[PDB]
Amino acid sequence: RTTSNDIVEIFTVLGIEAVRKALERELYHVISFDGSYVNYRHLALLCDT
Amino acid sequence: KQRLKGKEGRVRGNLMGKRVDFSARTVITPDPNLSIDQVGVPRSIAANM
Amino acid sequence: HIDQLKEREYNNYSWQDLVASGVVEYIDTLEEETVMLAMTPDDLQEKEVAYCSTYTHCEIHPSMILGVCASIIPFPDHNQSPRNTYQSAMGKQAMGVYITNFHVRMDTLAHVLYYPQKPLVTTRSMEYLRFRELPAGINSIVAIASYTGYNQEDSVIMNRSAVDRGFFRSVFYRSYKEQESKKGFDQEEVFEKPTRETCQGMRHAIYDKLDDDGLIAPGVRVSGDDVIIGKTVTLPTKRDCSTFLRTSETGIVDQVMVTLNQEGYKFCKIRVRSVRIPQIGDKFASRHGQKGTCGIQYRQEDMPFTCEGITPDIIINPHAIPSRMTIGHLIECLQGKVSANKGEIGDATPFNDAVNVQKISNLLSDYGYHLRGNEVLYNGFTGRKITSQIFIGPTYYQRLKHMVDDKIHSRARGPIQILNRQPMEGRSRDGGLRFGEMERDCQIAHGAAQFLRERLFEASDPYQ
Amino acid sequence: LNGLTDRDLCELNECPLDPGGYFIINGSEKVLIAQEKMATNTVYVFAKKDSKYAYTGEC
Amino acid sequence: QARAGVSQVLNRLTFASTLSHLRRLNSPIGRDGKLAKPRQLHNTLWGMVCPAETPEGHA
Amino acid sequence: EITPDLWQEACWIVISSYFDEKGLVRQQ
Amino acid sequence: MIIPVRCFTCGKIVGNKWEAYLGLLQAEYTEGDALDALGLKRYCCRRMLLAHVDLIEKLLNYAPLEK
Amino acid sequence: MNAPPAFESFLLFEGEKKITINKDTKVPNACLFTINKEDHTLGNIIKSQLLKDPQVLFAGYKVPHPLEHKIIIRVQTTPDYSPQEAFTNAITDLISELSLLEERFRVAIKDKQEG
Amino acid sequence: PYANQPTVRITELTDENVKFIIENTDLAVANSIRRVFIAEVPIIAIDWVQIDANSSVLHDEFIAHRLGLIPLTSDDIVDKLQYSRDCTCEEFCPECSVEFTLDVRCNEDQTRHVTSRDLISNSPRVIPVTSDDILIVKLRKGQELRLRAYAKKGFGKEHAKWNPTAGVAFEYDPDNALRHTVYPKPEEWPKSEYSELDEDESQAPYDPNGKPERFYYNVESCGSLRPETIVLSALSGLKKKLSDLQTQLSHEIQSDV
Amino acid sequence: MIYICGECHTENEIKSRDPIRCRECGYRIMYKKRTKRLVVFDAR
Amino acid sequence: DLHLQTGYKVERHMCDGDIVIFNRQPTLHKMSMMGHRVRILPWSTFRLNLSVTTPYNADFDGDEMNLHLPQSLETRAEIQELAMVPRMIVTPQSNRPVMGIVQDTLTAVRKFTKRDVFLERGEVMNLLMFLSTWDGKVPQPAILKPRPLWTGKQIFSLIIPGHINCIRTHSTHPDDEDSGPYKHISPGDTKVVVENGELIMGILCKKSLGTSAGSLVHISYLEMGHDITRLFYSNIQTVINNWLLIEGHTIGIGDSIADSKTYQDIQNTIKKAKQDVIEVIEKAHNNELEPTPGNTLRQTFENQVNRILNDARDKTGSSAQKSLSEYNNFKSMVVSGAKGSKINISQVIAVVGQQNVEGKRIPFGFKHRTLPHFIKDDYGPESRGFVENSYLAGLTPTEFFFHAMGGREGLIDTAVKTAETGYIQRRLIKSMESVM
RNA sequence: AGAGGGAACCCACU
Ligand SMILES: [Mg+2]
Ligand SMILES: [Mg+2]
Ligand SMILES: [Mg+2]
Repeated sequence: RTTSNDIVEIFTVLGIEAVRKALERELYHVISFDGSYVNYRHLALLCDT
Repeated sequence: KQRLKGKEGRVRGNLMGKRVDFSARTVITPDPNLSIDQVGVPRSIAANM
Repeated sequence: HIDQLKEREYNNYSWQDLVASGVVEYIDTLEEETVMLAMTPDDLQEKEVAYCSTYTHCEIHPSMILGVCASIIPFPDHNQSPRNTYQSAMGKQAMGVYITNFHVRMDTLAHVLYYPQKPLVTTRSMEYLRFRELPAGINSIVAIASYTGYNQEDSVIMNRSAVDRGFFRSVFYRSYKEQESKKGFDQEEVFEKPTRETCQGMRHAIYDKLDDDGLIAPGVRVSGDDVIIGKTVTLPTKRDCSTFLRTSETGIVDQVMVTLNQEGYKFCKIRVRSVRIPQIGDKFASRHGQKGTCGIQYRQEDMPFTCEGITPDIIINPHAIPSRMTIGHLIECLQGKVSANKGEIGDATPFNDAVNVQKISNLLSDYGYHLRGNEVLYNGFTGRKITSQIFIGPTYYQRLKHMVDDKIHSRARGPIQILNRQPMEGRSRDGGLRFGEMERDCQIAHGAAQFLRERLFEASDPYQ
Repeated sequence: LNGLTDRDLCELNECPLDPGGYFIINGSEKVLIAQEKMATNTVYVFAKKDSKYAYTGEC
Repeated sequence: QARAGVSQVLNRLTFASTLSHLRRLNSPIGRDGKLAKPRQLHNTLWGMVCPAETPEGHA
Repeated sequence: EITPDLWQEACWIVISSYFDEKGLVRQQ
Repeated sequence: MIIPVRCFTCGKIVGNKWEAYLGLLQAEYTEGDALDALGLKRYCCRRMLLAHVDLIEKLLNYAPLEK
Repeated sequence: MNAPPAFESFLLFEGEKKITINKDTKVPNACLFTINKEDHTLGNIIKSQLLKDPQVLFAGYKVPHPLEHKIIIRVQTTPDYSPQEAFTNAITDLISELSLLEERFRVAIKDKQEG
Repeated sequence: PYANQPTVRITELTDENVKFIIENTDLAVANSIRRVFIAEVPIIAIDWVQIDANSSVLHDEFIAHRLGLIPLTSDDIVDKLQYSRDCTCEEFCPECSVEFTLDVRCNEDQTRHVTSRDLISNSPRVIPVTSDDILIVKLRKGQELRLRAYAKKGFGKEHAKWNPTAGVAFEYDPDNALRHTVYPKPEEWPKSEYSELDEDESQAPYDPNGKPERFYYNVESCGSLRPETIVLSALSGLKKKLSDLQTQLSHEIQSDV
Repeated sequence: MIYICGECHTENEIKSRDPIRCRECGYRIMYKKRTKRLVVFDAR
Repeated sequence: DLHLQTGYKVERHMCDGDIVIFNRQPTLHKMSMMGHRVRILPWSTFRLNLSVTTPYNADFDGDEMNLHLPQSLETRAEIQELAMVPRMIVTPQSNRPVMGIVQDTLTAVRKFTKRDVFLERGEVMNLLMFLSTWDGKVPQPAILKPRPLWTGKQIFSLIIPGHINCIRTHSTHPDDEDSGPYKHISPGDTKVVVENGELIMGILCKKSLGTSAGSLVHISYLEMGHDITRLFYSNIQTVINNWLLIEGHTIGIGDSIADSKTYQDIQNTIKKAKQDVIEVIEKAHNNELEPTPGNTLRQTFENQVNRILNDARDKTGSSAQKSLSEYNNFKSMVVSGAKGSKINISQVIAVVGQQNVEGKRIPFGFKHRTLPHFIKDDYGPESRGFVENSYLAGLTPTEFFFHAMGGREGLIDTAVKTAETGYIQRRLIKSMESVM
């Protein structure tokens, strides 16, 4: 369960799928901190691109 | 190079976006007697277009 | 010192004599860090629990921290500071008699109001800003109510019968300058009436209103694309370089002046006047950051009325007040009602402590009105009483320079640029609106491929 | 227009309430706006973020 | 290389506009540089500069 | 020789004298 | 510039009241007492005379262009 | 530039009919009267006079837009009674009321003046 | 299914206002009467100004506006006059217009007040309410103002200069018995002039079956018409409108049937 | 035609395409006269 | 040259029923350009319904919008079938409606839907004429005797289209009603239940007619379609706006004022807070202050004083909100959700509160003092920017200056963030423009 | 019988 918020180190330590999941988590956190909600499909599409 | 490089160059300012015909612009005012898909248009603009 | 300054005239005792007596001192910012300052000579220097007993200087009045445009706000400490900033911005756009010398000055753009009024609720700083000599705005009976939904968001419902009586009517002045010149040895420009057979390029406009010297006389009605100055340049038989009016002007020639420039050439300036009756879409503002356009105009028979037959000139929506927190607007309304009933001019200096909402309410209750300023209004259309009681009172509003007749624009086809063969830019050049990158992106998200093709290829220039 | 009375200003077709303080250049009224600048002849000490100098004093 | 906007056409729309234009200050910090510290209302502006009168936008 | 009760009159008389002498474009 | 002919609110004639209002103020009436003596009871009609600024006196100071 | 002339609020130009009657197909015994170049002054008084007829089931008026000048009046009556007859009776009734009020006001003026 | 029989009592009758009460009628009829008072009573006002000379400090359309707002005596010939759109006189005729003439030139040193008394008409029946004087413009020495003016017939729907009245006071149910308005604190409100309750109690008890009647009026004239004849003209105009509507409705019934 | 002099306020006959100078005025600014044709104004 | 034959093209003027594209800059999302139908009106302004001003992010304080006229049957059909306003009621960004009931209509809907509102016969007919989808049958009144009286819930049930079933809650709904008794027999009528297209109970507000997921508008769209939802919007606005002429709405001094008991309670709370801050200052100066876990002396001191001041502001705001009557227009505006909030009510009536610059209390711009009027090393609430006066009582000039300093930060942030956000949006779009 | 330019800078609107 130990994780960071640095994208590049998560990438170079764990891999491309893990950094995709981490990027999705960080984007969801920075969006939903304001109490706003966005659909999952847009975040998934951005992270996949 | 300056004719192509930045904003309002040939690419960004004349190809991706450009000034168009058959357009109009004026101040908006409320009208609660109109449906949500209806827009009030002044007679001079409707005569010009 | 106070009595000698009271007898200021016929005694030549003045501010210089006050400073030289050693009672008033100039302090800059650096020296201000080493002084102890007080709001009030006695309210901060009496005997109480000790805060500071080593005061070195005292403020004259704390309301001198405001500038020129912020000194016309009544009760500015009862408002939100962004709204004070917005009013300080919009006070420079308020229309009125800008100078007493306006009949001689041939300024390029000018706006003068028919009936300016000094505010009923004023600040003591206005006397030194000469606001009572050159006012910009009219006191209006303002009722804050939700009447027909045409004042929603920031909009304003106006009284048509008031407007027909001269309410917020104004004149727009524009000046055109034209200078004949000998630019070339064989190129001469002359002021003359153009004739069709002797002029190479003559537009479809009429030249009958001109005189023989090529200048239109004062007192002649002019309209769109008319000719006001006839200037022709010879062709090495003559090319016409006459100037025309702005589109949809529809004015009257006010003054025509002829003179010689520095080079010794003939110089002509023509001023054209146009009246501006307030319309739907004209922008109006309070002294508290409450701006908005005119949503609709109702006649006097349709506007709500009180028991005495008073109908408001202007109805504003109550939704503007709670989020913006401009309570100074309501206090100005209440003080204006008290001042108009009493017969005096209300005082709205910022930090007074001698005026309170309770005191103003107690003063209003003596004149036979409800102490909080509410009144029982009747429906204009049906005559039935309105269940809620409407807050109504006189409030100073201003007319701003932004009118809808200076902003309405439309184009089907017209002039194109020389280089890229796209439509021109601007209202005055009969230009087209821009379909920018964000609009292209929005149409991409729409999926309207042929609409996006027409806007970017067919509505604009096609080529083969 | 220096030192003239209101009657003299009106006879010269000038507004008595006009404050003055501007220039007439080619017939257009031009005003000079004051520009703020750092004061001279005084020692200031600052500190920059990524500069190689820990503390700098300038005059 | 020269500064711009030092001299401006005097605004004659109304008397308050004329007075405020005649009593205007300017900071030569560029509008493209985007920092909150020069634009903030400092404590030292008590009684020297109006705390309310400022343009809206990039300036 | 002190003005404890009436101060508004004295203050605005002083301010009126200042604006009568100096003006509003005095710095320019 | 000049006093309006009618009140903006109710249309009552106030154009003829201005000279008498100035005369009463010269005769040292209170402004409220002068407004009641002129017959103005609605505060709209009262503010029409109370807030008026007569600029035509300043405008007549300049010499006319014509003879 | 788009300001309509002020006489179009009350003047019929060529081509418009003052009143047009259309039946209502949703419910029986209902008609819609469309009155041109009129407003709340006639609409409210006609509606209030129509609400006094016990054989009138529905009566109301509306203005579709304040910028335009027309009224829609929808009248629904009981069977054996027609909305056109109800409208005619209401107008005659209001004319009689106004005539009575006019003559009584004239009598009151003559009583107050020199009496 | 028939009309009420309204009764009217008059309490005050001066040269400037009428105070009268109408009982046993509808709120809609009362509101129709009070809004015909404002916008459906024809008077005579200046609607055509042609200026030959204007050297004053006020411009031509400013002067024309101030002239059009001047009230005129229209007591008896307003019915004899015809609308310009409904009479055979092209441009203006004495049956479709009244001609005014103004000619003032300031030769004297102190300023001359151009008033409504300087307006001169051909017909003796129309006076600009001078049996003080409405100020039009002030003239310096050397200034001149000459013009012609024509007066038409119209009502307050077209323009507010044809409004024959000042503010019209209308009131029903002075003591809130029908509860058409709800006071959150009834003790805080001043009582009306027509209130019939004691000073102790704020409102009348609620009346469940009551309907509005006994409508109170105060019609103030601006001087164009007598306030006694404003009401008579209003009633005649409303009756004429209803009769015209009846004629058109009957013709439509016979046309479609 | 005839123009009005600057501070003389005097009519002077001026020929076209000639320098603008006032008769017994030292002043270089002259104004045009009011038109003789009639203009109709509407009080609304 | 006026002869016309088949195959010719006539460039006629734009008439009623034409389809146009209506756009407002900046164009942040795809509902900023929607298709409208043209209605020709007098005067020189564009007219639009108050519902569609929310996706356009527009207000009528001088805004301008652009009209685009499609020139072919191809693109006219495309705008008609893709970009019409009813087809963009529900956004794909957050699967919720983007247009809702706002302003006067919302504020009057809550009053119309209150339980004690009773309508009589003529008012019922007048309201029923403004229903486009009315079937011409007058419903049975809720009360038949002594006199026929209708209820606003009956008329709004007539407004509701189809057989929509929905359950929402009012904003003033107590949290203990559902747990305890009276769960389905509501005392305050704060539980909205719509069954079979009829409004059984509840008071409508933002939470049922707004732009939130699961709203009445959302369920109406998802169950009936865009045409019926458009008719629903128009009927709501027309009927409620015409009833607002009878009802009335306002704001005034009496809404912003309170009673003397509440005023003395607020003053006592402010006095107690200032005394507590003085005691904390004394503890700090006498070296009796024990730092909180994980902070220095300055941090724990600022945290303690900020906690005291925030608790004081919250307590005064709660007292002020309790002091409001049921006729208070501020409370009506807040409860409807149209405009305003409880902190706005608190700042109007009781205490404006502490002013902050860069998320921090007012800094010493002079040498160890905020202003020359204060004495050196003063950490009290008055010196560092706490405003103890409401807007009604008036901000005292030091409080005015500190409030201006506070508002300048918000103006600066609003001026600054736009360019960075626009650059980010452009980069994202140019990265993912062709993904399909 | 479709005239008829451009660059720079400043101010202002949402
Ligand atoms: Mg919005
Ligand atoms: Mg907005
Ligand atoms: Mg806006």
